[PDB]
Amino acid sequence: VETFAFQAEIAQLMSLIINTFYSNKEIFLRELISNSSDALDKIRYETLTDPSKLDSGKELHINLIPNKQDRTLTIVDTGIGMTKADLINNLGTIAKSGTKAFMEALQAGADISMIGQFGVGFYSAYLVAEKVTVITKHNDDEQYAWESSAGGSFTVRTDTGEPMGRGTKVILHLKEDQTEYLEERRIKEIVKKHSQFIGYPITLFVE
Ligand SMILES: Nc1nc(N)nc(-c2cc3ccccc3cc2Br)n1
Repeated sequence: VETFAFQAEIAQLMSLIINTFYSNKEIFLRELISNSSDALDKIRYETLTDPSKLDSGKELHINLIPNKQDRTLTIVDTGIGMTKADLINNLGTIAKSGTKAFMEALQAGADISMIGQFGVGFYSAYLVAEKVTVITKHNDDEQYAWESSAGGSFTVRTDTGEPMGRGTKVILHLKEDQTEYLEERRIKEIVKKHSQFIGYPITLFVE
């Protein structure tokens, strides 16, 4: 289990989002779903010039899995996934930029709901989660587990759990006053509102 320090800016944006009273929190789901859509595009694009890239899964889709027992909402995709390098880098590199850019955009006006415009929407998850765990498997690399609680650092390890062939799995450990996002009707209501244009199937796994 490796531990890394978030690039300063990133850590800030995180604790900002994590400790800021916002009202349009529901937009976090749109941000995560967006990423998965993009992750799906990539994996697909690579297939157009190489079918083998799909020997790890020919199905391109997104899955929403609420779990009242663990108080966790999980967004799962079968996209490109991330290599340990990309996992560590992507959530410790690009952000130093986007993250700062977006924070500057906040003081300059813009509201939290625009975060996605700065290629760092992912972090909006901390609006409704106290801890976020990321599981990913890239065609080349192995299955890793990224995790952080906006403490300034994050940890990466090899995921022992359930194998997934290919794709990314974002596990949101919801905050106490945010369990409303484990309600089928609510999730469904949100997806219809901000993600009615995703080109990939989105399945909701009720309990
Ligand atoms: N679903 C998904 N697929 C891929 N490839 N990457 C992401 C992803 C991108 C990010 C880009 C910038 C900052 C954080 C990110 C966190 C994740 Br978890 N999410």
